[PDB]
This record gives sequence, C-alpha cells and structure tokens, in this order.
Amino acid sequence: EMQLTPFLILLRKTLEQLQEKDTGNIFSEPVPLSEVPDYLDHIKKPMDFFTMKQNLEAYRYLNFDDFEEDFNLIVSNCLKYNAKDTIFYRAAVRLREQGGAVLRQARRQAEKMG
Repeated sequence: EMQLTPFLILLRKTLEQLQEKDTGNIFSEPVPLSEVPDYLDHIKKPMDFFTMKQNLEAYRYLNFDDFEEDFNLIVSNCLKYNAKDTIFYRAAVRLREQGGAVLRQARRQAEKMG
C-alpha cells in the first residue's frame, strides 16, 4: 500500500535534521577503533550517522522503528562508553532530547503515508 520513495525522502530529511543537532559532528562517523581499541569490548553494535545514511540508501530501513532504533544506538552507545562528566556523555543526552522532537514529528508524517 504505502509507497517506498516518499518514505525514503522523509527518512533522508529526518536524518539531516538529526545530524543538524549534532553541531560538533561527534556522531558523523564511526568511532575510530584504531583510537578506541577497547570500544568493541563494551559496545555490541556501533552506530553513527554516516553508517545510517548508507543503510538508508541500501534500503535497509523500511519502517520508522528500524531507523529510530539505530539513532537510539548512537545515543545509548555514547552514554555507555563515556563517563558522565564528559562532554561526550552530555552531547548524547542533548542529542536524545533534541532528536526526540525531530523523530516524533517525522513519525507523524510517516503515519500519514500508510
């Protein structure tokens, strides 16, 4: 029923909006494992906005929940790995806060499609 192209257009816009909230671009690329050698010790599934864009374009997000789940991993991995008193941890809290409103608006648009 629901068409694929307008859904992917929405996800592209939503991803851009989420990225815009990450003003430091600290989530724009994968955590460099060369520089954080213990990262995979703690984090089961790394995620970042570039990997999300690739997934998007590989038609790997066919419902809103799967897209939102990867965004949430960006946040949750960061909260997990970094101490509370760091800029990184607080950036993840802020992203959670500001990304929430973005996601809620985008999900309503997706619901209007079905």
